[PDB]
Amino acid sequence: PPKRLTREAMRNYLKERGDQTVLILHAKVAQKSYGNEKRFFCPPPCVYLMGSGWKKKKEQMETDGCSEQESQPCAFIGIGNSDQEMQQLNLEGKNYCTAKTLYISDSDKRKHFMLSVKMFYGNSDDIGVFLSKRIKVISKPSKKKQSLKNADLCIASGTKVALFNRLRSQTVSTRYLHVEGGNFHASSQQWGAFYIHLLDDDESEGEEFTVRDGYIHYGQTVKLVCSVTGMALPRLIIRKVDKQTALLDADDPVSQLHKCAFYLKDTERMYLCLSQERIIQFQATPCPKEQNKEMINDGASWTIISTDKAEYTFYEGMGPVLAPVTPVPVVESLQLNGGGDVAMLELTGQNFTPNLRVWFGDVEAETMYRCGESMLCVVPDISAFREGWRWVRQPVQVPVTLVRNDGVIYSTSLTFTYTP
Amino acid sequence: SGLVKAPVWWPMKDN
DNA sequence: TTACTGTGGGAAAGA
DNA sequence: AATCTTTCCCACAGT
Repeated sequence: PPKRLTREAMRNYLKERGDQTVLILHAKVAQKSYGNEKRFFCPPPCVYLMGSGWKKKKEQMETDGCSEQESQPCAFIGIGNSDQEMQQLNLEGKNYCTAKTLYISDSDKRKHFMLSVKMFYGNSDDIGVFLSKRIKVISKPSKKKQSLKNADLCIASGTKVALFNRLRSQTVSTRYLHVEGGNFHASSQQWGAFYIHLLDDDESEGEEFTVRDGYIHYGQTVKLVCSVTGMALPRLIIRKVDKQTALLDADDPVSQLHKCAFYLKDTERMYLCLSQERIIQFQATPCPKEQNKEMINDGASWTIISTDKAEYTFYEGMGPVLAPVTPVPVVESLQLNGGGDVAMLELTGQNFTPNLRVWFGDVEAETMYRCGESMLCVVPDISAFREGWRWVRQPVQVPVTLVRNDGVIYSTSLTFTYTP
Repeated sequence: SGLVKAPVWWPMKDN
């Protein structure tokens, strides 16, 4: 029998912020299969179960009577939705797992799609169905020049990419750029998401740099920063690859699934190359009859692909619930109205429902639903956080949380700060 | 638009 | 040590 | 005209 969240329960949650997070890490595009072929999604989508809440829930379930088998979360992956072919992910003893065998056939007429993650515990108690960000179906990558008109295939400076290498048309040889143990390596099992930043040509080397806006073009100076570790490679010039060559005179916009070359800016034709698991510096041999072409190593060719991440955070504030936790509301940003009648806060995001309430700390706010991507609420008086405060004395920072009618808490990682 | 602070991992040569 | 099957990449044909 | 989309097939490694 469902229950509303109480200030005591809210207070208790805020004491130990034990949330259960689901991350779906994937590519923004996908190449389609045809004649019974299975052109697997590369890089493989990855489901990570993050947060202190997973252990807290394993503990809760096991004390109630569940075995380790029963308390173990289960995940299944698929596309939205086909004829229900869902692959089991194995997270047994792992905080994450990759979807190594996913593909999309010509039979699917959808121009776009989302991955769906069905989740439940061993005992079959539901968690819910988590959606990836929008994925664009692609016939194959553009062999000739690209236009900014279809920017859905272009690479915007400041967005994230995956970079992989494959030898002799073999799925077995697939190694991905990735940082672990303080180093950049080429993993056959993990993959990194690197921000690709555009720098002006005049820009100097070093730890600090100025990023520029716009679409990435061959010949431009880029900077690749791992979105987890925070490590970068030295300045690189992204270059087109014809076959075993690197074209210098090319200045076309860099597109999805194209083969690239990373010339280490200010070096004697040195490129970012792979040798087994190692990331090295390999020197290109220049073409005898062409000043605009350099022969590069087979491990110096990298397929570039735009990546995205879906993040869902929930907590059983009033204990286990009947209804799934999904669709988990996501808050993109907060804004004041301001600055009109009374202080209003505007929430921009997705998966908002009429049955959600905004909370500032342990204080519930008058909440007004607008649509699934917009919500309005009234900022409570400062006196609701500090007894008898006739005005805001000194700054107070309070968490903004979305709470559901049945007790589920969805934290935002956003706060509201009162100032005089 | 914007500044980024990211330590540089130098890829090495061989021999 | 083979023949059978299957990703993946390139080029060719068709929309 | 030049593009994308579908088909086709070989290479090279699992069964």
